[PDB]
Amino acid sequence: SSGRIVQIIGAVIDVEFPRDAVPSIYEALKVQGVETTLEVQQQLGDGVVRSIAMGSTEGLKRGLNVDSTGAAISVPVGKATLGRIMDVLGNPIDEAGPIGEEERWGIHREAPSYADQAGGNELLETGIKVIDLVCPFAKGGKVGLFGGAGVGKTVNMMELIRNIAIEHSGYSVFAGVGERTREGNDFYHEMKDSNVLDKVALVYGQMNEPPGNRLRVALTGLTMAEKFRDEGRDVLLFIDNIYRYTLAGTEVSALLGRMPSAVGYQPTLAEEMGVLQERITSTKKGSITSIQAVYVPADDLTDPSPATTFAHLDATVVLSRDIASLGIYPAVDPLDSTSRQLDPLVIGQDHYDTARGVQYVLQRYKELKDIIAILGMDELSEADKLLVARARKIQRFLSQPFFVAEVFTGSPGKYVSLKDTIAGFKGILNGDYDHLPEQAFYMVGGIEEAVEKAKK
Amino acid sequence: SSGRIVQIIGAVIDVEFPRDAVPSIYEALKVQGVETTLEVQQQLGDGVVRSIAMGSTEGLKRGLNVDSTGAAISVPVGKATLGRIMDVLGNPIDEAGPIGEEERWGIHREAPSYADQAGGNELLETGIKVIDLVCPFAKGGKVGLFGGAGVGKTVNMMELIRNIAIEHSGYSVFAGVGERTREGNDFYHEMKDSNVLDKVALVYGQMNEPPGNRLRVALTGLTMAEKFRDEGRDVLLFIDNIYRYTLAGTEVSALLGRMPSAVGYQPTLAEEMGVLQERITSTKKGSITSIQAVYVPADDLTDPSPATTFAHLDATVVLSRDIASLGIYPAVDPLDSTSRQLDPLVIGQDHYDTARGVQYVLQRYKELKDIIAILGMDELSEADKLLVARARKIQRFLSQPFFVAEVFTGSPGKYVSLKDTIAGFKGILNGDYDHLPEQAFYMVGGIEEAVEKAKKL
Amino acid sequence: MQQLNPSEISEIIKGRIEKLDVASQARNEGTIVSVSDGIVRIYGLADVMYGEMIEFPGGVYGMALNLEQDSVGAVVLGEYQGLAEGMNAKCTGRILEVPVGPELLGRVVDALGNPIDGKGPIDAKATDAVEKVAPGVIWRKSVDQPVQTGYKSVDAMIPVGRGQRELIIGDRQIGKTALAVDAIINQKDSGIKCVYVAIGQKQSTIANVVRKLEENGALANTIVVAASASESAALQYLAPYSGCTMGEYFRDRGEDALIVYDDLSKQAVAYRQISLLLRRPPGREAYPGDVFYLHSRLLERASRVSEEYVEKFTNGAVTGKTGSLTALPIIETQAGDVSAFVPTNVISITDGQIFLESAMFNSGIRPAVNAGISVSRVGGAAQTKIIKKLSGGIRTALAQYRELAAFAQFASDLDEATRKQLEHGQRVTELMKQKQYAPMSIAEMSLSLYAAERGFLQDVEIAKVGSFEQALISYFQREHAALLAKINEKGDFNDEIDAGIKAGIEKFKATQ
Amino acid sequence: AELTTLARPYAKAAFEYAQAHQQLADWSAALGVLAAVSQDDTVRQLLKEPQLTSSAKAQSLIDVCGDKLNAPAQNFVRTVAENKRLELLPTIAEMYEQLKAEQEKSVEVEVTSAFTLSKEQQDKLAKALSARLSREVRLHASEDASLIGGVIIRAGDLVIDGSVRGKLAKLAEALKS
Ligand SMILES: Nc1ncnc2c1ncn2[C@@H]1O[C@H](COP(=O)(O)OP(=O)(O)OP(=O)(O)O)[C@@H](O)[C@H]1O
Ligand SMILES: Nc1ncnc2c1ncn2[C@@H]1O[C@H](COP(=O)(O)OP(=O)(O)O)[C@@H](O)[C@H]1O
Ligand SMILES: Nc1ncnc2c1ncn2[C@@H]1O[C@H](COP(=O)(O)OP(=O)(O)O)[C@@H](O)[C@H]1O
Ligand SMILES: [Mg+2]
Ligand SMILES: [Mg+2]
Ligand SMILES: [Mg+2]
Repeated sequence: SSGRIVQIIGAVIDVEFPRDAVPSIYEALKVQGVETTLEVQQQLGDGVVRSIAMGSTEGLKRGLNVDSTGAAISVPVGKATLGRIMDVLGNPIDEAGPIGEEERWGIHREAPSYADQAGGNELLETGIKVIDLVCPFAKGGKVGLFGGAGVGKTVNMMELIRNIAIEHSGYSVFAGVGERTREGNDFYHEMKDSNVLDKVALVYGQMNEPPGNRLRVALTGLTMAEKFRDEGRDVLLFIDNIYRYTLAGTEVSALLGRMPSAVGYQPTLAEEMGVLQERITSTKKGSITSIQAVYVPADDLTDPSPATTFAHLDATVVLSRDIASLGIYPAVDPLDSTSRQLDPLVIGQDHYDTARGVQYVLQRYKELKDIIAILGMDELSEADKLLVARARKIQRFLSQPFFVAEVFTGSPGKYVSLKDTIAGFKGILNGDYDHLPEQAFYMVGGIEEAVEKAKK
Repeated sequence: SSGRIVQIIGAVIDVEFPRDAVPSIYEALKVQGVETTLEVQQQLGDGVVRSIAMGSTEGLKRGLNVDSTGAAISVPVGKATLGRIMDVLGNPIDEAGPIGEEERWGIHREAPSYADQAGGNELLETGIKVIDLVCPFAKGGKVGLFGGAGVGKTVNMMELIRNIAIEHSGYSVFAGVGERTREGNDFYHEMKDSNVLDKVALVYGQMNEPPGNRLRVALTGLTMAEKFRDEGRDVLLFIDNIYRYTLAGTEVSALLGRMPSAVGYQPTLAEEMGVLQERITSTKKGSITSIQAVYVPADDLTDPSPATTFAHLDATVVLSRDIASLGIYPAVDPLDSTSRQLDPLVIGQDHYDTARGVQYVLQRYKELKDIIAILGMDELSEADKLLVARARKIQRFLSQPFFVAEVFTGSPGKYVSLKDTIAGFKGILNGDYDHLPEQAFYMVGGIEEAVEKAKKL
Repeated sequence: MQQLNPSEISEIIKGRIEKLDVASQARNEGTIVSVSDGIVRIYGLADVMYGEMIEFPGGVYGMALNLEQDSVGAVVLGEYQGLAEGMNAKCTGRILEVPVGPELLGRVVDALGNPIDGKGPIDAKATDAVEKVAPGVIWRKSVDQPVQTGYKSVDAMIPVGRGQRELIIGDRQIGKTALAVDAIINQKDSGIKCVYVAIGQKQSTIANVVRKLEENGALANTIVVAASASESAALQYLAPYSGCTMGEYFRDRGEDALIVYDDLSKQAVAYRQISLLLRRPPGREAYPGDVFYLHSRLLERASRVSEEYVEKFTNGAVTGKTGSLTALPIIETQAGDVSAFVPTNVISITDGQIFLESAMFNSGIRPAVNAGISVSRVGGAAQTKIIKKLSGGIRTALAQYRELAAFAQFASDLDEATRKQLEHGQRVTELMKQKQYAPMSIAEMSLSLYAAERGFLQDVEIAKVGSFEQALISYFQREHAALLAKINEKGDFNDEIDAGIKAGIEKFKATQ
Repeated sequence: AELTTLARPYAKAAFEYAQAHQQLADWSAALGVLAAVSQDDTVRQLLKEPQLTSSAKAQSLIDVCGDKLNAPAQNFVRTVAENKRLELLPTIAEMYEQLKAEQEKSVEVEVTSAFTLSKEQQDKLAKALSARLSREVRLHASEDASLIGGVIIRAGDLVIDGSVRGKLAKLAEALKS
């Protein structure tokens, strides 16, 4: 039956129902006049539910009549979502008519079971040298791109979309969670101009929205990817800022009556992260390859939101403000980026030995920073001087010009295969290019382009 | 008349009584049909008391009848406690039958008066070189052994129990407060094998017990030591972790309705520390020599719990994380540990100039370490080179093999006298061993053993 | 003038208008007032105990943790979102129990003991209590039998015995799970059964760990207990106690067991969530005050008990045998901050710890053990005789070598005792490196400790030490098989074994 | 919290019992006698004494009120006193009266005027207010020398200002701006 609004504090609305007609947890509700959707979070007792609005609450008053829909928030799924832009409720926002779907799915469901999990270590080549070297990816795996403000996260994801699109022929789901509306318009017009829009489904809940939309939009994009996975396909899922789901759970947490945890976060932080992240996996029916950008607040990696995010991922790419302040892009810290595919029974002994030697030379270069800053390079020993020289050539050769960064520089982008990366870093570590200057190793694709840049 | 349980939240239980029969503060209460005791902490009004269980709360329900005993928690005292292991309530937790005591005492008591105080200055030799050099103990004095997790407080306490309490003609009380059950069993079989157990009373409350046990077990051990002191005897008392008394007082504190103080502690921290520490002291009737090891959280001496324990002790021995991490044990920091008996009128002039010379040379080398770490050894003057070499030999000679640590080193332990320690450190300070390498002074004992080890390198 | 308590709701008050008597509802029955975030607040249930199971409709079970004056706070052992206000709740009269037995070996279960591997039902003949009190001080026997992890640095420097608790602490992704899983894999011929408990992990990581157990032949000796990241925080809090009860079945019958808790920090996060949602008052980093007690009631259950306790437990069926349970908790720190609350509590509970550091992990020392900060409280008591005799003083000499190697970085000339110390420390540092999934027996490690500590490595330069070690072990496996088997019987050492290893290494250095 | 927030489920439980058992005027007289007894100073001094139990406070209130309480009203007094909510007893009664005004479809309207209004004028304003509010209205007339003419109607939060003091304030705001 119908209830009445008794309390409005921000995004959180308390609705009183009759006692034989109290709606369940995660049930959608509709205000009778304005058609605002509410989603039930808590049952407080006394007939009263506490809910979060999926929209603006200005103009709402106490005493408004609220209907219950009997089910959760259900979004369209299937073939009809491709090429289309939708919001959190599944309504189209691209001015292109209704979605002609054949079925709708609720956005809340459980994780797949332990017996339905799928193992696999088949390598996915990205064309980027530092990513293929020190933290390699797998098909059906999970990628985090950690980093602070303005260090590159979106540029790297756009390059990873462009290079992972080469050898992939299935579908893709892109979810914008709490990021820039201008970035959504640019990516849609780029895919529409180059005719790849009909393989990709777009869901957007951006920084301009009330926090219920930002709290629930990644569930909608994951529900569409779960329908594509349960049809037996291989699908790509891209999520720009998963940190922005979490921060939306900050913004409603004290309004839901919760005591705060450490540094003001919600006390249910790891459970909301686990209930979202355990649905992203590949199963035995089909596979999901996922790339997620992860924001780091105030450049602090020991902040609890990235520190809970770290164990949910197969591959972790950590970006650094210091490496980008040296001018090196894509700005990956090679001593902080790990993956479980860096293992000699997956990639072979040669690639693993080259990656361990690169990490050894960069770690011993990192240990000499204060003594190089105070007394200089001249009072090192001779093998230390040779290792600092090879370390600066390794640090310059880890940078790469990108195809999506052609607007920033004018230099053309490069695709480097894995074999050329292993051979070039092996040739730097063995001493084959000790006669080259270090600025010839900067912003080239192969080691042969460093050989041609040295004669200039 | 009896009350009824109205609330169980964790270790804290609220009981409602009739208004003419409210139990007093620190009255023991017996729950009917379950073997659990409650101690009254607060009177909340309207007949309700708030209490802490002295057992597990798994078998408790609301509505259970609770009787009042009319007194505090009373434990057995006398020489029937010798050779036995008891818990916080005084029940035997060995399997040797009942304690046949003739007197029971309540565990809550006033401190002795200002007119009752008596302080001597008799020296107590330990046989550990750094402790005999920089922190000399006093008979009927109080000793702290500060230190973090893993730096050697229990091994140092076992070496002091071996070198003091075995040849002691009087009685001893050991109080295990919130520590490991394995160490408690290990110590019981060590005193049983050495035929020493008949002079020592053991009182144990381990770290897996409810917070009420860990909150009062040190009061139980101190009550038996107070009976032995007020009989006119000279008593030893060893507490392996006095910090666990504090930490359990953390655990109940905000469930008792207290707002928290700084670094998450109880606001009654210094008063609960002073109520326990002011009863340990020696009086005009008898003497108590107490050795307490104090846990330091995360090696921070400016944490409020060790910083409140620092004023209560006569002799403070501070163990460093850095020195134990260089492989040097007993790992006493010789610049951070002082004693009230480090006086020229107590130990003599010669002992005092040897200890201050060692501390001056080590404080100088503490300022020269990063300079040798950046530029190297050759960039100093000649007196700096001689002082750095004499200081590294002083830092290796402070180490000692122990009898209780032979399971960790593999090498047998040494007992070194005070005069051997003063003569050896004076011989290193005067430059009488400037020709020996620094590795000759590591884990040897007397200065003659350093000379014998230098011929084997 | 306080706020409204959860029993101040008008059906309850109108109930009291209709009949004032408390016997309108039975003392073993109640009704749901409120559901929020896995917390169910219930009016009634007047005979409930702390930790008692509560039956809800639909097969859902819960556990009562707050017993207030007017209301009961309960946490749901499963999904909570199907529960509703006005449902009837029942006291079962029972505390939570799990299946125990040797039938759980080879199986992957959840925190309640239901199987999740799809391999059928578990035919366990026995159940036992999840929350239990650890055995007293008179019923224990001192730790004196070895547990071999297969690693040179652990079995030589920080040894683990039967009944000891050894922590594995360190930063993220530097090999904590690798050490614990390889210590499980090395028990496949030892007689010690194994329990691995995964708290807060993702499910694919759990299935990768179970396939890495199955590839190395160790899955049939191991119970796996899983409480993953999308499960309820109550099951994540109760999973180490349930796996501990499953390990303690073998301890109580005179047999030996080993258990890994792969994240106790995530169990502290789950208990912090349950304590904040029950509105218990917080402390440092918003953790509850009883959180040290949360670990200390767990890790004290790992113990070695005497023969008299085993004869009392089995009623004379098992005589003359001790039982043990060895624990390996694992704690994640945040950029080397050991001053946080939960790492300070867990270092303070265990019988020693193994510290792993990120810098030596990046510098190629792959087991990454900091020998200056790591320690064993049982020591040489937890070792065999040949390993105790050959490993005596290695750890403190390596700590003195890390002091001396940073002291003499820019020294122009040093004495002979200093040059000898630095050269010996460089070879022992290179000898302690070891690959993942390659265990070593007692005989191979004693060949390596004989070669380092008797000075057979002083002519071997540093980049050849690992090759020398593998070639010397291959030479004793071709030429002295009865000697390596005789060392591998018990770990014995006398003069004849000493002369045989000395002649074998002297002939290896002569001819190879 | 506010007094109405705490007093809401007691008044809702009493209204649902009195609507289910057809005892609306009995509970309205009982809660009026209970509110007026609990606001007298001697009873208020007795209800704040610390040595009395809640059962003795409920027994003293039941023995004072006597024949104005039936047995479920006495059960209601024991339920209020056991939850320590006796100071809420005026507010509970007020909220009960509001619930009964929504059940009988009536509204209590206060009308203030500059001069005395006759029965024809009150019946005229009551009929206009009954047409607007779709409820039976009950007017309560009062005098005010601050108004120079007209009436002011107050019905809950609804204020209709027909006085010339408000038109003078509108003219002052219109000419000041
Ligand atoms: N001895 C070793 N030799 C080589 N590689 C090793 C060794 N030990 C561990 N590794 C590698 O180190 C990486 C990290 O190890 P592991 O996953 O066990 O770390 P962890 O600290 O438990 O991580 P998490 O944060 O997932 O709990 C793995 O890829 C593993 O293969
Ligand atoms: N590969 C790159 N080459 C050149 N400039 C780059 C590159 N990546 C990032 N930048 C610079 O950094 C800015 C921020 O990048 P962006 O991906 O938007 O960061 P984030 O997502 O971390 O906020 C870019 O607009 C550009 O100026
Ligand atoms: N004197 C010593 N000689 C050798 N090893 C020692 C010595 N003292 C401590 N250790 C080592 O350090 C460990 C920790 O010592 P312990 O006394 O248990 O520390 P604490 O009581 O301060 O926590 C010992 O078990 C042993 O391995
Ligand atoms: Mg961005
Ligand atoms: Mg200790
Ligand atoms: Mg792990």
